[PDB]
Amino acid sequence: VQLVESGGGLVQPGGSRKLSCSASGFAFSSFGMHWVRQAPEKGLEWVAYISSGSGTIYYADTVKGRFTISRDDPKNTLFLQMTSLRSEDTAMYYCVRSIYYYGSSPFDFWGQGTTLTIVMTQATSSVPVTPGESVSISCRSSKSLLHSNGNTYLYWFLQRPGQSPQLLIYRMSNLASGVPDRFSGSGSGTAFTLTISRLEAEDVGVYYCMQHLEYPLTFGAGTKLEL
Amino acid sequence: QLKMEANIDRIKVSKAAADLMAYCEAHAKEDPLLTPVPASENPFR
Amino acid sequence: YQVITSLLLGTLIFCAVLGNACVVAAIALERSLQNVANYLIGSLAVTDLMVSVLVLPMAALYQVLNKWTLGQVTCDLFIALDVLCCTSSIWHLCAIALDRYWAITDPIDYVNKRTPRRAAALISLTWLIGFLISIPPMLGWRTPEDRSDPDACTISKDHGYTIYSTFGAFYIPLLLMLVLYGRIFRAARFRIRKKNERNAEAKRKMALARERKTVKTLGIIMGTFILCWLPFFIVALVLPFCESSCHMPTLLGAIINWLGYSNSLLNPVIYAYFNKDFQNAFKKII
Amino acid sequence: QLKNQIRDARKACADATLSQITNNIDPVGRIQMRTRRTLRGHLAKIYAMHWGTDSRLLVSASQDGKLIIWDSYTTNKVHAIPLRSSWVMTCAYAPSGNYVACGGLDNICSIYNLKTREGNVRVSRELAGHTGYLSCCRFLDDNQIVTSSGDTTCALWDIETGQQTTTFTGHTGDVMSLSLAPDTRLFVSGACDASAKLWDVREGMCRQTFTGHESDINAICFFPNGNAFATGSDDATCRLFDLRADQELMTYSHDNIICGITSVSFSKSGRLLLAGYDDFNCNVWDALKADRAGVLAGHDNRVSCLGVTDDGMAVATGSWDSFLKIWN
Amino acid sequence: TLSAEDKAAVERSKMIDRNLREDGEKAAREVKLLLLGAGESGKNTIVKQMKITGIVETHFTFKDLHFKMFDVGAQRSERKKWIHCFEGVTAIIFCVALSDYDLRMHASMKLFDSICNNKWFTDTSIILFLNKKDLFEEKIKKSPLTICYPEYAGSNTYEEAAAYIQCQFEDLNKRKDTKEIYTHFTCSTDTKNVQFVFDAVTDVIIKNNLKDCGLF
Ligand SMILES: CNC[C@@H]1OCCc2ccsc21
Repeated sequence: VQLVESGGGLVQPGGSRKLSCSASGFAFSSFGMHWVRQAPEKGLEWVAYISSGSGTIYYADTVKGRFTISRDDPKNTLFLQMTSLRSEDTAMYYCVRSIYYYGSSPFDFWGQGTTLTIVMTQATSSVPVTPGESVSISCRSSKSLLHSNGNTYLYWFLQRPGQSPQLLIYRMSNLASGVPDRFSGSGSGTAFTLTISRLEAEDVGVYYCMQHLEYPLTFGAGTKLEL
Repeated sequence: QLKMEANIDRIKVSKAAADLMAYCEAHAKEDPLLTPVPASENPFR
Repeated sequence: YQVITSLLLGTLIFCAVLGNACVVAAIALERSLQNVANYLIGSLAVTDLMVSVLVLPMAALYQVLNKWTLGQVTCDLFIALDVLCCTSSIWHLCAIALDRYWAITDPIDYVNKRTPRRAAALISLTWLIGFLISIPPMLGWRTPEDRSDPDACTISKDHGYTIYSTFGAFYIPLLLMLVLYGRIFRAARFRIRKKNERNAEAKRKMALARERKTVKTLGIIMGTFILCWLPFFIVALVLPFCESSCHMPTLLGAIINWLGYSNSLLNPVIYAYFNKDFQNAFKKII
Repeated sequence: QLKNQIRDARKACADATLSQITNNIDPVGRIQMRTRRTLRGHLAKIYAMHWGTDSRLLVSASQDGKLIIWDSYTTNKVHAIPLRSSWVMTCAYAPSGNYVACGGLDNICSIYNLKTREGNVRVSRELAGHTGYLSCCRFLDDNQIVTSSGDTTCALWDIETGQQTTTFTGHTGDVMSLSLAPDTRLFVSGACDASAKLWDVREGMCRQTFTGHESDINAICFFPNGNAFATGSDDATCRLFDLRADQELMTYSHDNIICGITSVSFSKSGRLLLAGYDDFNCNVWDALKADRAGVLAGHDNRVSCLGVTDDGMAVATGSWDSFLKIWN
Repeated sequence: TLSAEDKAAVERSKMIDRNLREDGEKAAREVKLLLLGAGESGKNTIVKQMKITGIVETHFTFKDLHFKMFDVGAQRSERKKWIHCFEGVTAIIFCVALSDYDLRMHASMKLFDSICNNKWFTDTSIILFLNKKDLFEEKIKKSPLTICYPEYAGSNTYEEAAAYIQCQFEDLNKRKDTKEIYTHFTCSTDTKNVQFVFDAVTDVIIKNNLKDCGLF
């Protein structure tokens, strides 16, 4: 399955630009839709969300109204209406897919991204690694993420340098599919860490720790790993 | 055909019944349908 | 003396509220009673309870107390609710007749396109007619005659109003029901007409049964709807004209204007308490 | 001729009834089984259901051309799988939570992949090898599927090959039910001849025959210990049989019930079993005391299928009214 | 429960319900017909003229009315365990070949009686058909008919014989106040066979609709 997006470029401040993400190989009419933006030097920042058939549409505080959203089931074409851009709106807008029910794998498959020009904090920005050793990264949350249903709305994301990120562990205790089946995590309320067992090649990247308990969809400050 | 089923290992029903009763009495503590579990730990509430 | 009138009126109001509530309760708690016809019957039942609760007790007060002692605004409220509820309780009968006629005259409509939107359209239309009839007295057209004296909570006696209301509220439904149920009668008569000797004998006796049952049903519906109103409207149409029957007996007028209310009690019986599906549902839920 | 000797051995090996042993055991009294939720999505009558492996999901397949996947805790519908043939009489949930298979009057029971990179359910392998309708096609592994047909033959398959590796024969009538042992090593089935035969998967031929009914059978289940099973037919007679002793143990019947059965199941420890009768009621019976533990109302037409999760938290019953009630 | 996960979950459940409701509405403006009969009674010719690996399906269109005919003869199984799927069908089309009286038609009689008086098919009207009247004509003018059943003595006229066949077929149903049967003669080449089914279906719909109003 493939997801491709367009609409990027340069627009003068105060202008308007239309953003799209073409669909192929799947049913857009049965999937949600989300948008996450990342600064060229910062972490991710969520934008909006659309349920199936645009039944529900939320936004963040800073994007409430000024960036409206839509969808097109018959044509499988995505729309992002934008106007009056400023300097702080430039980021990598990532065509992110997801589904929501028991057994879900939200944020599983990601698009390439577009080039257009509860507080969560991560302990350490950068940690060197060496092959064959074991290194762990910890994540701390201001408020307990355990909800009444027992589902810990914690996710860890890894982005290979220069490539779209993947889902690695969702719910802080369940392992995503397609992973090398080595990573693991454990902890308790607001006390969590990611344990890498027998680190190997091609594991250099950036790990992201985001909340989903409430709905501001705020991410961590970033975690860099280098050889 | 009929011969192979005709010659089978057969036991008395007594120890079979004893086995069923033993398993039933050992796990009778774990029939959430049977023993009324307090509502603090049933997620259908 | 007054105690007997009070108890009788209380019994009637209790019966009205009970029947109109039970019908809606039975319809609203089952899934086998939610087709278009039964929606129409239930909506008619709901308008009946409105009339009962909001109008019957005040009218009983006006009767036993023998005067009006509530004020001009209250009198206008009462007369208004009376007109609207009793005029939307009439036209639902002709709406139901129209439904049955469209069911019998062309099956292709009955299968290919029949959505529960039609019930809503018809109910809205009937309440629209009620709204149209009851507003003119409030807007104007009221006589400047004195009404502050006790027991003056009567209805305007303008000739033009008392002819326009009478036609547009009772007589047009009479013709509509006459014509539509006559055509249904003709079709239903056509279908029945259109060793082996015993087969013929069975055919004849079956036909004799089915040519009598239709007469009975159509007769009972027509007879109730005409007998429970027409005397009141002919009375209300003759007296304002040429001061006819100057010594009009008010004791008879009591029955004349009690038939219109009694239609509320009578209506649910013929339309709802005969359908086999309602009988079975009532047996089930009880 | 050997039948007489087998019957003589059967009557020689049986000496006592379970009632004698239970007579020293007091019953567990009355338990209050109250509904918790109600599932309302189906229009036509429903025909099957299969509990998940994590005690939270189930599927049900109906005649309106749809089979549907629920979340049992919040009553949220998650999957709607459109069909090809409006005649569907069976359904199954894979133990690994990956596949669902269903099939009816057309001589097939298809295969659906749930966890797909596509993101939508597709048909993978159309298994066409019978000359009759399929009453039940369960799952052994993620790669071996066992089908039972109205063709008077139970067929063990292999999804990737597409062709049946083994075939089972031996029923004069047509089988309508099939059940698996916990160890995935044996399985049993029964047919309209009122006989149930213990089928082996290793060598592919039956071992023993179980009789005692006089009508067609409707559903069966193993005892959770992996040694016994109980059966249900249209004669209002649930019967209990075990692998080892090869005998009749307890007859589950009553004088005030005259309608048939449609599905059966056991509780976690096997203390009590279920039976959803034709009078649109269920009936919990003490599996040892052999007395009616309670009766469940809630439907109107007729029970079609029921089951209990692995952990014992829940039980869900289905009926021709197209309503699923979750009990506790 | 105030989290995006379960809000999205209930959103998806609501839309699944709405889609199912729309589909269930769409698939009800349609008349379903159970085409039943013996194997060599002339079903296939019926199929062709009407049109103008187990259960077989069929589709129509005729003056703004949609039919659906199933064929349940291809597979041989326990009929008692798959017949209840067919409740709510408007009419049953029973196809019979006339020529085969002397070749069987007794078995057709036994099948007709079994299918009409079903407890699950109590209130469904029956359309009948009679095929291959030509070869019936040649057979009756070549050979007598009493060999089929000696209890009948009468002329060798085709009219009397055909009338006796019709009466014998029609006298089987035990209940008549709710169920009525239509007959029809076909010579394997007719342009007036779809019209008979259209008229029978229309009559069925009308006689049912008049029942709930209290008339009929
Ligand atoms: C007695 N209630 C009915 C009321 O009586 C006055 C005239 C009129 C016209 C429509 S309804 C109505």
